[PDB]
Amino acid sequence: SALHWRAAGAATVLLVIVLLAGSYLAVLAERGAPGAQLITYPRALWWSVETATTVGYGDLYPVTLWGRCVAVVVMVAGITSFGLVTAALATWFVGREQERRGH
Amino acid sequence: SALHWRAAGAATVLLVIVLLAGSYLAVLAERGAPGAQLITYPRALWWSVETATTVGYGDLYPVTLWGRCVAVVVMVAGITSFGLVTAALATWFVGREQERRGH
Amino acid sequence: SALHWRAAGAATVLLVIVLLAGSYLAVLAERGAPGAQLITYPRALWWSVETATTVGYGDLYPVTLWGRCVAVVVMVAGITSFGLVTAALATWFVGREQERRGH
Amino acid sequence: SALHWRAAGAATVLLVIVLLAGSYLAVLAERGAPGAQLITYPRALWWSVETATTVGYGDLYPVTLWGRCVAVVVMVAGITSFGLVTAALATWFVGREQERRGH
Amino acid sequence: DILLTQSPAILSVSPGERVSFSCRASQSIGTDIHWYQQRTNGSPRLLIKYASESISGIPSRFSGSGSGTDFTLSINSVESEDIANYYCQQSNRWPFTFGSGTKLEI
Amino acid sequence: DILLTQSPAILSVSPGERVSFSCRASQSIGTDIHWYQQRTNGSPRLLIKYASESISGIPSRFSGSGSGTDFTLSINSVESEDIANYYCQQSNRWPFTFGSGTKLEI
Ligand SMILES: CC[As+](CC)(CC)CC
Ligand SMILES: [Co+2]
Ligand SMILES: [Tl+]
Ligand SMILES: [Tl+]
Ligand SMILES: [Tl+]
Ligand SMILES: [Tl+]
Repeated sequence: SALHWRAAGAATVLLVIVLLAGSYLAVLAERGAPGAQLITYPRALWWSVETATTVGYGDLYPVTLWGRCVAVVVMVAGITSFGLVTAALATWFVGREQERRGH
Repeated sequence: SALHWRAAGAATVLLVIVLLAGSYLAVLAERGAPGAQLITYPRALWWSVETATTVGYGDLYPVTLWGRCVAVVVMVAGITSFGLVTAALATWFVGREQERRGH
Repeated sequence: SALHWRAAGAATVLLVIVLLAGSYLAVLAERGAPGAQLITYPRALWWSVETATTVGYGDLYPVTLWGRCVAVVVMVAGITSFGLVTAALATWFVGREQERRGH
Repeated sequence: SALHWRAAGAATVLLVIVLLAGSYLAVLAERGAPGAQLITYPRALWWSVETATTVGYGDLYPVTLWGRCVAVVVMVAGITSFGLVTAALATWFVGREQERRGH
Repeated sequence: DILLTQSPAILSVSPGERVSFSCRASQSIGTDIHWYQQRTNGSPRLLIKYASESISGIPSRFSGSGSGTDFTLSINSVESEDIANYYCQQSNRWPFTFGSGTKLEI
Repeated sequence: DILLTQSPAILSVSPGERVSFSCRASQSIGTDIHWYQQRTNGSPRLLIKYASESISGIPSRFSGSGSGTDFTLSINSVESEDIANYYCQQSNRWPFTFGSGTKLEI
């Protein structure tokens, strides 16, 4: 083990769960709002990933309050996750560089 | 305490303030510009978050000079904040890894 | 050498490959789906970069399942890569700061 | 001084230059392409920032080859810059945490 | 600016019948339409908001529907107290605009 | 809400000929159109989904095409068992809406 790598794993699992519950809850929240486009499950999972990577194109987006809530949670999950890998990569690199220098 | 975690907290509080003043000022700046879409408070707060996470979909965006100024401030707040957590996560991980190694 | 810089290089090479195979496979997957816009090679490479930087504008995006798969791979490649440079930059800075302090 | 903070400064200056030359060259490249929307200076600077923060909404985007080249340069400048601050923030935090621990 | 088009300008209905007023946008505005009522000599009276959300204090027989460019205010069982002018209003894009109005007549 | 427009309402064809039913959307809906069949006294019967994806259990002579706003269900060689009403349905934007229907007649 090692904490940093253990958090990355955790964060991935978590992410995969967040952006599934995400899809489900997005559809659940968005159906009922006239004109809402984010209303079938499959494409709504693709919206989840898209959103979590902050690449948001605008083919799909939530229009209701709770959709947008779910949205916000997905975004932060996406960022937190991906940042917590970058952090974990530095931790690793920094550990190694100290060996190269004999520290 | 610990500086890194104290800055993260700070940055969150700050962010929440930036993307509220953001919404308010966005509406204030955008009303008066014909065709502007970013002109009610609630949705304009959703624009704030969206923007700060860099996920910008394009359901909403500022069209005036000052809207776009406010926009720029929100973006940087969003990024700074989220980066300052990633930094804080590495700081933490790096602190820990040194214990595992008995350093 | 030095690991951190060696990973950055690696990650760049990898990225350049991912977002070429990306373009190719995107076109391959998207042609055949009525209304699909992501169907010529040149612009589809521009879609690749756009996507990998998470700047996704929405001039172009995949509409099929496999397009979106390819998409997901490109995004993660883009992020992983760019994060693995930030990590490598900290590793470097952190190495240096310790010299300034005579550590 | 301190390297990490000196690079952040540098990167900011650089960024400000990249996303000005960016605007200028974007207009220069895009005028002449029928239907191109990215063709006046002011809004094209707003496109620059938007793009560099990866928040790309899709109110504006390059359509020509060289526009898209310029685009790619702006994106990478934006990311590199903002990552090089996050790196610099960790470097700082990590320096400090070691004092708290008396290292 | 957004042009709202209320047709027909007059609506003649027998008491109790179901009635429907139309409002059309010059371009897609989502659900940012709002309905007001104005009785002779009276001020406007918010009836329905965002096309279908009801307002507290308004008869249950008032409802609304639509999205994008075509929107409809309905009254299930019409009656004397409904005789009024009916305007719709959009808040999608700036200026903020009203419909020409239509008059209900029993 | 999305308006689906099936014209013409009736289709008269000689046995075996190729036949084509039209369905038009009030606004671009991609390929989120679906085709149902209803024989006299019968329940609807999913024929084609997302405009062109075939359904297991449906004659090979059934096909479909189109994208955006204009969509078409076709039958290569028509025959008695095809005499029915044909409806299309969209799942692009919420409400979910049907077409007025068209009747095939040999
Ligand atoms: C303004 C972004 As778009 C409409 C949401 C993305 C499909 C048009 C480029
Ligand atoms: Co030491
Ligand atoms: Tl982004
Ligand atoms: Tl983005
Ligand atoms: Tl976008
Ligand atoms: Tl980032």
